Amino acid sequence: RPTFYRQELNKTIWEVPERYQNLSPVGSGAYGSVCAAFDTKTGLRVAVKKLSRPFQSIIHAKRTYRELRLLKHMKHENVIGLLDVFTPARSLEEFNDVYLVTHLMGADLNVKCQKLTDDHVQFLIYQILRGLKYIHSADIIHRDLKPSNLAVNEDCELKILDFGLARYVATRWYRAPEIMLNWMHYNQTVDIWSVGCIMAELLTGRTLFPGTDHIDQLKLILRLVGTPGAELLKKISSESARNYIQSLTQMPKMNFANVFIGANPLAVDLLEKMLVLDSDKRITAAQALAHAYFAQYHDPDDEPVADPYDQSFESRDLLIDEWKSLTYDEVISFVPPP
Ligand SMILES: Cc1ccc(C(=O)NC2CC2)cc1NC(=O)c1ccc(-c2ccccc2Cl)s1
Repeated sequence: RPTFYRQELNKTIWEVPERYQNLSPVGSGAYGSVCAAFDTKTGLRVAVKKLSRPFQSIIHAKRTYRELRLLKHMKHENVIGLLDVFTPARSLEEFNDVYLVTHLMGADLNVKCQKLTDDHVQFLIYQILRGLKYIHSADIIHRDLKPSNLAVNEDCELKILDFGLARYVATRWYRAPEIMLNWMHYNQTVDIWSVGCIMAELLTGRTLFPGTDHIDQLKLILRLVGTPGAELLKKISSESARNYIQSLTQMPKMNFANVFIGANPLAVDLLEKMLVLDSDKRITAAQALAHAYFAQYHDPDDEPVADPYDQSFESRDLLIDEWKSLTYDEVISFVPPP
C-alpha cells in the first residue's frame, strides 16, 4: 500500500498517495471536484478527481460503478483514459472514497479571442469524431457533448471527457433537439448534433444556437434547420412533443452556404449533414470521418473501435453495499497503462 497524505481543499479532505504532488483545485468535474497535480512516478501533469459522496445514495453508488467501469474499458487516443484509481480505504468495510486520475491536458475548448483556422478546425473535429466512433462502437454515448468537455493540450491533441454519464437553470446550446423535446426517438447521432454546433462555433467564433431558455433554444434551432417535415413528424410517438411542434410557426430551412460565409465548402457540406433534425438521416461518426473535409487526416486503418463492453449492470437494481462491493473489486483489480 502506498503512503497517503491528507490536506483540506474545497472544504473537504483529500487523502492521496505521496506520488501525487502540488494538488491545485481546477474546479468541478463530473460528480466530483478535480485538482491539477504532478505525478512524481511518470513526471506527467494529471487531473485527480475525488468523487462526491460516491456511496451515500443508490443513484450515486450505481453512477460510481458506471464511471469506473467506463474508464477501465475505454482505451483510445481521443478518449480520456484512466491512469490510476485509488482509495485511502484499507478494506471494503472502510471503503467510502474513490479518486480517479487522468491526463490533465491543459485546457478545454470552452471571453473568446477569435475564430479558428480551417486546418485547426479539421484536426479538432477529426479527433472528436475519431473518439466518438470508438465510444459509440461500445454502445456508449456522450449525451452532453460541449466545448468544456473537450480537453486539449498545447499541440491541439484532444481527448473527450465525461461521456456515458448523462441520462432548466442551465444553457443547452449544444443539445440535440430530440433529447430536449423528449421524443425520445434518438440514437448515437445526438452527439453528432453537438459536434456540428461545436464545429460551427470554431469556424465563426460565435455560438451557433445561444438560446436564453429551453423555449428560445428550440426557436433558434428551427430558425436554421426549418420546422420538422411530414416524414419526421410521422416518426414522433410522443403526443406532448408533437403538440409542441405544431404550436410553433412554420420556418423554412436555411441554406448553410449563406450562414457560414467564407467557410471551406466541404465544412459547410459536413455541417448540413450533421445538423439534420431527423436523427435517422444524421451522419454517423464513422461516416463523418470519411467525408472529404478530413482528406488530410482520415486513415480508415487507424480509426479503431472498442472491444465488446458488458453494460448489463445498467438493467440491475441493487443495494448501495452491492454497488460498493462491485466498485471495490474494480478498484483492487485495476492495472495501470504502460
Ligand atoms: C479525473 C477524471 C476522471 C474521470 C473523467 C471522465 O471523463 N469520466 C467519465 C468517462 C466516464 C474525467 C477526468 N478528468 C477530468 O475531469 C479533467 C481533465 C482535465 C481537466 C481540466 C481542468 C481544468 C481546466 C481544463 C481542463 Cl480540460 S478536468
